[PDB]
Amino acid sequence: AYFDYTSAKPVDERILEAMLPYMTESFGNPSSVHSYGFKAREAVQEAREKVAKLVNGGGGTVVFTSGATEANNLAIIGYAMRNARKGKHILVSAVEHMSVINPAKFLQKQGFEVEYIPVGKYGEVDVSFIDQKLRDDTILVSVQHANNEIGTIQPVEEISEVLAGKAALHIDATASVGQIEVDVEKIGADMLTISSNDIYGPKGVGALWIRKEAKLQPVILGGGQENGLRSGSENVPSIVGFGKAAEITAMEWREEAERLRRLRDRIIDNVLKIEESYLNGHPEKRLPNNVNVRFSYIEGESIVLSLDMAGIQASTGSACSSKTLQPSHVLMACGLKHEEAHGTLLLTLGRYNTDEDVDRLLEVLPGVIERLRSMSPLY
Amino acid sequence: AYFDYTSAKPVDERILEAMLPYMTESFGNPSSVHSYGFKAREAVQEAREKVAKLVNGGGGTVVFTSGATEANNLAIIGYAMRNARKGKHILVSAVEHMSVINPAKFLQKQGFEVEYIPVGKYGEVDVSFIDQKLRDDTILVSVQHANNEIGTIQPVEEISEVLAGKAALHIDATASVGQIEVDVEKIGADMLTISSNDIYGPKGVGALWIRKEAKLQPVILGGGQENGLRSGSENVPSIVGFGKAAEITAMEWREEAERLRRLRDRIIDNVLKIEESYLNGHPEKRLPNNVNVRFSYIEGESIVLSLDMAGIQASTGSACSSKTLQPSHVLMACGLKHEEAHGTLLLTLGRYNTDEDVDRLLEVLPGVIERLRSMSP
Amino acid sequence: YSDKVFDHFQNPRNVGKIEDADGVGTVGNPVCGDLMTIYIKVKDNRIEDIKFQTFGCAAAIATSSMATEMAKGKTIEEALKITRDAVAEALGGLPKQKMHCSNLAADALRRAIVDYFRKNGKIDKIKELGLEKELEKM
Amino acid sequence: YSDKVFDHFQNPRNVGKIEDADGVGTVGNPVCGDLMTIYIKVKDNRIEDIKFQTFGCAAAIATSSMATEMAKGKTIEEALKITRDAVAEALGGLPKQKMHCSNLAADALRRAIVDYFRKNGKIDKIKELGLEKELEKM
Ligand SMILES: Cc1ncc(COP(=O)(O)O)c(C=O)c1O
Ligand SMILES: Cc1ncc(COP(=O)(O)O)c(C=O)c1O
Ligand code: FES
Ligand code: FES
Repeated sequence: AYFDYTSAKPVDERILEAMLPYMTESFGNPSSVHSYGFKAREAVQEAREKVAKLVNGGGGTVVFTSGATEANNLAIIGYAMRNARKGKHILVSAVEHMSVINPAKFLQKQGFEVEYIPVGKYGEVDVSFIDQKLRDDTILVSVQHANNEIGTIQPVEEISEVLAGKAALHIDATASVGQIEVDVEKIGADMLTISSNDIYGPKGVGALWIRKEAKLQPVILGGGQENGLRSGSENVPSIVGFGKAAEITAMEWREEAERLRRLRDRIIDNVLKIEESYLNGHPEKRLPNNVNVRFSYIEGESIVLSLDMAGIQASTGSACSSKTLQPSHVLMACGLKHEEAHGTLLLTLGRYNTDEDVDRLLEVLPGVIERLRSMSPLY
Repeated sequence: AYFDYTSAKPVDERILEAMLPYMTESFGNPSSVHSYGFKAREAVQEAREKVAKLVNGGGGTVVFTSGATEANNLAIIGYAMRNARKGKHILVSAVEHMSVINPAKFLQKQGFEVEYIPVGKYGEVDVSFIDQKLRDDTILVSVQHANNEIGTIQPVEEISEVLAGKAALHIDATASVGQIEVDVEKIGADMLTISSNDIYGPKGVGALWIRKEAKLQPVILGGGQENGLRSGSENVPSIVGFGKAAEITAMEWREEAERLRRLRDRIIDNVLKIEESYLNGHPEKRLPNNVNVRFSYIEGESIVLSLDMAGIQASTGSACSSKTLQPSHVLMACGLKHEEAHGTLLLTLGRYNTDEDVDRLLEVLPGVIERLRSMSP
Repeated sequence: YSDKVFDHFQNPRNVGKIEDADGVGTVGNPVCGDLMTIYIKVKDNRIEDIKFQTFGCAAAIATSSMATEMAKGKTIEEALKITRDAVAEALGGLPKQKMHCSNLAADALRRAIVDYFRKNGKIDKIKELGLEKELEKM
Repeated sequence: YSDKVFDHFQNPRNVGKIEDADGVGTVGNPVCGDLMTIYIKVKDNRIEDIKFQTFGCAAAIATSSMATEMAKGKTIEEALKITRDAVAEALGGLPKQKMHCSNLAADALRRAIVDYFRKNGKIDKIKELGLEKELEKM
């Protein structure tokens, strides 16, 4: 019972079958002017079109990166420095991934004014804030499609309406792609972050999608690959695998998602039968793969490791789990107190979960809670 | 007859066998507090001790990156930006890869003073120049260990001595590892770039080695992996691949370097039996796998394409082969005329090269020179 | 973590309350917000019985379990020698950063002892063994 | 490069020269150093003999091969209509950046028409064929 798909996924065998030839047989460099180079370019471009098509991205360009982290870095830093002349004011949602927040914080030292958009109790972004805080010098708004931590889906279309072409809209879609419909036209994205391993592709590759006419400066500098926006000999095999995964996701996703939504619901309706359990994130506007709960009187790392002795992988937002000893900023943003983020348990579902896994989670969990509770001074 | 190893290399079958279980069975995230994370953790540190060992780096730390490009970007900018209070002056070699030069240029825009270190005819850096124009506000020197374009090995162990620790020494060793000895102790590296594909590891991953108690600021910001220096979930399969490759390079490099030089010379002493052929780069103090020759009256891309048609894959510094239509800067620094740079041919030998390949190379090339010359004014 | 940490956390020793408690020690970690209390019954200057109740991670449970296991049936003199580093060693070490969780258990055990002394007028003994500082801290 | 560019690269049509003869145009490119020479002969105004000598990239060799073989059997009027874009479309397109390689095969066919004119004394045809710029260049 692996219930930790937010942090890492397996590569689909189909993706692995398309990758392998590029690793040993057709290993050429896309910039080489010979056959091996020409096969290399053609596969890279094929992939580029498959990632565009997944998101309906023909109105702009695909830039490959080492993952969602770098693409987020490039979209925030790269867009801001390049369009600084039209203003230095930025809005960034309070629940964004740290790969958007930290680039944001770097620009605050470089003379940009950043305001962080609060969320309500369900982790949903406050749209009236954006509307009021918007100025002649706002050049960029970054707001995720959905939260990987609490599963909340954000109001991007509205936001897009509000911004109504006064400022660039950057959308981190690492969480949403393959879960719910991701269409850059419908949602009015100017820049969109995509992640390969979130759609069962290989780790170590990603994409930023950039609408035509958006200009950026590059963050990784060298030989001018990706038209200058991202230097470095191309990781042809990962790109091809990214491409196979995109193809698979486009054809399979709606079925995959209805199956995860049912498993999720089945988990929620039974997990909330434990005394003192609460759901975090929105109950309805919620990714098909996301269950995030808390249990009073006990600590998160201890729930997660009890499950792991039974054979069940999960995740927590507890300060005790961090290493800097700080709870989740997503959880604090929603107005949870430090006390209550302690007992959080995050199950994220994915492609290889069975009804057997849920059975297992449902038979092991109540006893874990009861065991830990019997040892808690708090209970 | 693939003679383009510096552009790309296959992954060794044995590296591949070691990566797969991490792609499909042990696919966890090292940050996770469970068995899948725990397994990913051991896999990553083994890999890390292994890359470290490979360059004698016990006296430092390995920081995993997405490739040699990114690693070079982190040593020039990460170091310059963190250590600015000490001075704003940097020397850079003029034959450095563009993943050093371009971050150096960026620094200039931000008000650092960068001077570029001239080389001589065969592309050897001018050491006296370093010595003279070394100031007291100098914080950083970047000099490659060897040059992928012309093979020339640089005098780093001496360069180290002329600095005596009045500046940090960055060395790009993309060309060098697996080819010639790379001990960071012998060369006095303070930072060393390493590339996984250049030693038949997978593409997509690379490393910076950093001497203990030199200090860098991160370029990729986020969730705080590699102790703050490089954020992003770790690409465990490719890291475990880089691990094996390092392991195999350490066992076999000396043997195969030998086979490679034997092949290089044979190509050299034959190819120059062609009317009007000049060797580029240093003839003796040279990388084992490297041949760079120019041909008068004809042009580079033309030569490479005629070879590819015979089933031979090679390279060129010709302006016509470039997307910016710029000739190789390495070759302009050497002082080659623009017209001279046209007819360069680059053969990069590697692990899968064999006698019959060379036989075939020597039997198809002469026809290409003569035939292309039949057309040229 | 380590093989003993895992065994203790999974099969923790001396879990519970004690109505009777000749001494009670409770501590909270300011940083992560862990809480712990140790119950002792003292008969002949010895911990006849001991229980703990802890709110915390896997380390805090393992440390609580070890500490109480190391204390059971010992004289008070002996039990006071159970520092954080003796709990950490007896478990096989802890990640630096989990180190405060052994602290938590060490303290809670020291406090239950000072508590036994303070409830029974043996206040000279608080002086004698130096724990004036720990006693002042309540 | 298209399959047509390749065909004309491996098997270039009309490589060579015709000695001390009618039209011969030499042009080089300021940007990438390439050099080309075109050789022609005529009926009264209808090309019956043509060959080329070129120095440059695969694209460049392919433009002259296609430019020359496009101008075989055609009148002076017809092969003035062989432009940069015409050679390019015949070769089934080229990458931006290879386009100047067509200009070179166009202007070397331009200049060897500006020879069968400058060498035959016809200055009215040059100022009347809008081709005034090239006689005022060679
Ligand atoms: C929404 C979101 N954005 C970005 C990232 C960073 O992705 P990676 O660590 O693969 O670079 C994550 C992590 O999973 C994420 O959940
Ligand atoms: C000497 C040297 N350093 C660094 C690089 C950059 O390598 P990559 O393109 O794999 O980032 C190269 C080119 O491959 C190189 O030749
Ligand atoms: S109890 Fe908070 S870190 Fe161990
Ligand atoms: S001739 Fe130099 S680019 Fe075609």
